[PDB]
Amino acid sequence: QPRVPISAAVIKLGNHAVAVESLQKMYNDTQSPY
Amino acid sequence: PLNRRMQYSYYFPVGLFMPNPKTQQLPVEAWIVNKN
Amino acid sequence: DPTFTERGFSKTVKSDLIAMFKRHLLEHSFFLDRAENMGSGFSQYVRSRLSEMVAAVSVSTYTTAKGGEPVGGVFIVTDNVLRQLLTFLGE
Amino acid sequence: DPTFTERGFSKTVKSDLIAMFKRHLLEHSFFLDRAENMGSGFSQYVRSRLSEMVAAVSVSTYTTAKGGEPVGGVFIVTDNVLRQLLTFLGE
Repeated sequence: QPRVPISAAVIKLGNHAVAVESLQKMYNDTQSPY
Repeated sequence: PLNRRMQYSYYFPVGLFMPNPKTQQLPVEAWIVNKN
Repeated sequence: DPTFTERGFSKTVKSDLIAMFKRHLLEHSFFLDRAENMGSGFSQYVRSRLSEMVAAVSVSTYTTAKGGEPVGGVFIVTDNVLRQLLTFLGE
Repeated sequence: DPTFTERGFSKTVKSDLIAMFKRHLLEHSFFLDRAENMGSGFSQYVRSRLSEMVAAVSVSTYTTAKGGEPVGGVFIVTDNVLRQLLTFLGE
């Protein structure tokens, strides 16, 4: 299957990277508590 | 050849009377430190 | 932590763990306000706390785009913590 | 150290070595907790202690991948020291 690029801020903490992101914008649009 | 022995002289006084600002302690000896 | 697991578990090491709970609670907790509070070295401080947070839980299906690095985890922060992480971790 | 070997070995230089043992024991030992303890300059401090640790023991069969640099040694750390080295030595 074709792999699509999804958006994520990727910080590299040493030898392996991690993809830090937040969903506060997804909860604020529906006026829901995060 | 770039490990030259640098040699110079230190000097320090012992037993000097500090003059008064207008002095009950008087130095008989002075202290120093080793390389240790 | 492997250092307190490789000795097995004794009844002596339990007091060390209960004290280490308090020592990790008073210092490392709320690390971002401490990184704004302190002087220099905040980038190494934030990177250190995040790297210990990754190492606490320790083909690939999720790679980075311009490289091939597997992305090995995911942080879920708030929107106020995301930018304060992205400024202290600039690159 | 070549500086105390190039003079040969005398009985005078032995006291210097026995004092230098204590001076290297009190300062440079447990350097990673000192690098977390101090202020700035921890990257140069850790890089300095590791570079002195390489220089203490001083075609190639083990090269780096994206370059051709021979890898000239290997550090074996624990898992708690590996990430605290990889944060202070970022690149």
